[PDB]
Amino acid sequence: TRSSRAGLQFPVGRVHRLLRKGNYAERVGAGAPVYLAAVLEYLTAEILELAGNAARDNKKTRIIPRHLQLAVRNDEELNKLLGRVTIAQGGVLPNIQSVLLPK
Amino acid sequence: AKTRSSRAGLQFPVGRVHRLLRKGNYAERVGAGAPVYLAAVLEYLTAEILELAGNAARDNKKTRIIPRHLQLAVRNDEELNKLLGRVTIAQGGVLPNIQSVLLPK
Amino acid sequence: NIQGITKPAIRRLARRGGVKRISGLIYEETRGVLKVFLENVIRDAVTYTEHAKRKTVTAMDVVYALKRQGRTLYGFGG
Amino acid sequence: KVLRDNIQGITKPAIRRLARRGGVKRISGLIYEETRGVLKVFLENVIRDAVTYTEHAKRKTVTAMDVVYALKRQGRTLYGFGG
Amino acid sequence: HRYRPGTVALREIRRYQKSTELLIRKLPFQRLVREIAQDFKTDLRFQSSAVMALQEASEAYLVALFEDTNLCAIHAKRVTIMPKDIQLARRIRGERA
Amino acid sequence: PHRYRPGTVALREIRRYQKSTELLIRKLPFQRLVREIAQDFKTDLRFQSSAVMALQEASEAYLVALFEDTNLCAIHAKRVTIMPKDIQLARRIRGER
Amino acid sequence: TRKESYAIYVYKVLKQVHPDTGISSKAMSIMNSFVNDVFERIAGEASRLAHYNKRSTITSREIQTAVRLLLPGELAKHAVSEGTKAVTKYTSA
Amino acid sequence: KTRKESYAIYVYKVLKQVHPDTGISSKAMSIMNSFVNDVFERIAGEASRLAHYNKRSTITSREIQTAVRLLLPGELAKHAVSEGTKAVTKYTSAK
DNA sequence: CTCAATTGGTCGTAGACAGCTCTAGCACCGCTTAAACGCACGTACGCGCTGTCC
DNA sequence: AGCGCGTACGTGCGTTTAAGCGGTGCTAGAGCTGTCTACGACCAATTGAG
Repeated sequence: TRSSRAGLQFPVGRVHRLLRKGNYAERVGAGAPVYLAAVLEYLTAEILELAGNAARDNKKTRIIPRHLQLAVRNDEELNKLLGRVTIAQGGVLPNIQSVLLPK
Repeated sequence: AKTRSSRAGLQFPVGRVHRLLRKGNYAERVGAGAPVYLAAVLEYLTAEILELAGNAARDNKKTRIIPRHLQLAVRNDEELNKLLGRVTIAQGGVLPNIQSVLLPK
Repeated sequence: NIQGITKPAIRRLARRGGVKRISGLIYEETRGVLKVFLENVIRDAVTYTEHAKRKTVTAMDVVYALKRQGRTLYGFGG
Repeated sequence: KVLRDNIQGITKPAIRRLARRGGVKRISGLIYEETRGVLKVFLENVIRDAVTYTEHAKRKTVTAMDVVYALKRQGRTLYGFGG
Repeated sequence: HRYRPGTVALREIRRYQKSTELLIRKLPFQRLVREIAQDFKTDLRFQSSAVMALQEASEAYLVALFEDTNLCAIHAKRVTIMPKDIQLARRIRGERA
Repeated sequence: PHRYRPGTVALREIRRYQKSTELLIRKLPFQRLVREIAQDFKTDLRFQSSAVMALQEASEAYLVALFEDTNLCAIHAKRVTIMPKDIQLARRIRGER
Repeated sequence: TRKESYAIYVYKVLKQVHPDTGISSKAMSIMNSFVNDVFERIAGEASRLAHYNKRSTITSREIQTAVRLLLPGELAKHAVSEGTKAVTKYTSA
Repeated sequence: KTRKESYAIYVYKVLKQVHPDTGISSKAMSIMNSFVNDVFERIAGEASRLAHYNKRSTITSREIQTAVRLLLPGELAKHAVSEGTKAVTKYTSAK
């Protein structure tokens, strides 16, 4: 196996397959799918880590879309990456503006 | 006629469009009608824009379309403005528009 | 149909949106804007469906329509 | 040569002219500073992208093309320069 | 007693930002969808999942619109959002021309 | 002597610049600024004069659009023109940071 | 150096539209940029449409639906009429 | 019958690498699969355009690199660049 | 349970990549004066409210 | 939100700056072209991960 050869969980083979079939270029150098799989596993790790931490915060045995939305919107960088993304069953962050609250 | 711009009755280079569609890796294969169709739509849009911009030039009393006129045309037509709403045109400036609040009473 | 988007439903949404106080005129405005929205999204989706020669609008058609609109939705396949 | 403070090359009258084309009649003296700020952030983003393209090209010259690509990637497509 | 008007509103905001389930009734939305689509094509079918996806996108869009509008109101120093606020919002977004 | 009333000249100016399309920022200042910012990213980068002018066209059109949005934010209670709160609002409505 | 541009084609168009009207160098430039832009947008959309249909041979139909997606409805309608007319002529030729 | 492929198993494996405790709901798993596909799309698209901008035929690991540096926020890009360099060096350390 | 991942190998060419120049982008002076600055000034529109409306 | 308050920033003007022109020098690396082969695609035969 190649992900073995690279220490990856994500399927280097299937990433190479998708890069080939996706017509992204005439040729896809063998280093490219390894690198992309690694990036796609550092991402995903990032967010699944934050979602599991949120699940601990929310005292849950399972990540539910709430936890993903919370993780994504609390992390300023993921919220930059995903600002034009919406997530099923995610809801929204607590947002009340100062003039709406009573003095 | 020999060209695929002829037979199509188009000025735009059907063979060039086909080449680009192949060269751009947009697909593995590009059916011969697709270049013709794309070329024709290209031509139509260029025509519509050049019409509006030429009219603006004419009412600017100028024979040469300059970016002023392209921007005026593109923003005066709501539909072109929707097609080009995110586009910035070098040296286009803005439509003359002052908010009525600002005008003296 | 359109009035099926009840006043309480719109209140609930605006509350999720953090709206404290609502002019009643907001309800018909919301209905109009939501209609326009749906219009555009469904038109794109059907246009994929028409191209696929399908009669069934699929979840993928909706996803791809939203991906076009700049509204990328996760939850139904990418 | 180290470059500094060139943000001040955005002269108050320049920002005024821009506000005029923008249809602003009266401009808060505060806007000029915030406007320099916003412009700086914007330039930062576009330049970062164009630089990254030059780095991929291994080119030591930032070209118009690289700026155009940056702006298109920014979703702000610029016509008049190619691309 | 009487809760001073506006005190339940904040409580409801707190609830509905805590909650994440969809807030429009499913069938009425579905029927509005079928109506709008009929205008474009006859004898259409929808996957239930496709309708739910439409509803998700529609609700999250509306929530973000309400947020922005609220901010416009606050800029108006108004607690009450108004049609002019929605108009300004969308205008700045460049949705409406 | 002669004095235009306040904003008379300002309106004449707006009319003027909406008629014209030249660059409103003075070029060489802008170029130096660009060089400075880029130096923060990478030393020893040469800028095609065209590439500069392109950055300038983009910056000007972007800021003009922003000012448009900001002036639209003026609207409530027949409030007039623009303040940094307006800029911040308009940007956040755009979803800019 | 053999830089391809739509300059000649755009000229021809304009000679249809306002032969008395010239296009400035920069205006021509902009039109070139626009043409390339819309080309890329339409072709990319046709590509994604092709992917969704697992079709590797972009036909005129993919271009047609892409155009219906990208262009606003009246501009789209006209573009469709032009495209189908051109394809009809080419088919008859 | 339809054997629809997904990254599900790899998402679960990575979850258990970050959190051996807890699981992920099928809904959140679908959202993760979506997110994976989206990021893959964005990156491969960027690398495609970088190649065409250079007229180069081959999307190399370097195209992916610069794409990641353009697309992701600076810190996230930084760490992603570290991870990709590490992974490519590991792969090229095996055969 | 099975067909997508996998390997060693060949092919041939993409692009490494090294040289080669001369494009045009670097500095540079230096004179002109449009524009920048800064100061005065003032009036109009940003601040305020409690009148009042639901 | 009418109307009061008031001092902010518009119109002006006089002075100072340096942007612009443009004229001139220099050079480095943009881009071209030519040589090689590292490389990715194709392939048959192989395996077990999803």
